[PDB]
Amino acid sequence: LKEDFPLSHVISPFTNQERREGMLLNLLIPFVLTVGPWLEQPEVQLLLQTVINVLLPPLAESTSQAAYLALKVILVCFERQLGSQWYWLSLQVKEMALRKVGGLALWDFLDFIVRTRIPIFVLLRPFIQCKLLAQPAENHEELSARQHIADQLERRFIPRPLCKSSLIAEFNSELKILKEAV
Repeated sequence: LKEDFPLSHVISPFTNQERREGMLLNLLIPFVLTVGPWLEQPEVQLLLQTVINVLLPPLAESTSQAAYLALKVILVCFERQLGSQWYWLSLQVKEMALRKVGGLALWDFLDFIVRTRIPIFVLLRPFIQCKLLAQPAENHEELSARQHIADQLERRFIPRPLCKSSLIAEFNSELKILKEAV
């Protein structure tokens, strides 16, 4: 029942900041993982909007990490149908780093993007090199892996995983790790 029971109903009552960390961790990630049922465009739109809302409110480290995981999984799974609007997302990811939402998981997300270099990378490659290296980089734990990303996209051979199936293994492993983290 797509028309009568859209996904919006089950996600609406738990948007309020009461326990949305747990909701996002163990109600949405498994949903997309196990159906990644051919979802229709509008429900995908609603889902993506809801997830990205947490990242960029119209704050805690754990909830931000779970938000990043939700965005990553949604992004990698729906690569066939979401890509109709890459530009749109590619703009809402600039403010992401502009205002520095999330302490350290931001760099993890960006390095993952570089590694897999899903189509969004074709738009972020210029913005992630000239205006992100030259910009002042304060010396602390944030820069521990910075050189790693810097070198990653320079010339390294890129052994992409054959299929999403290979990546889903690491996804599930880190999902479990985050589950015990809570």
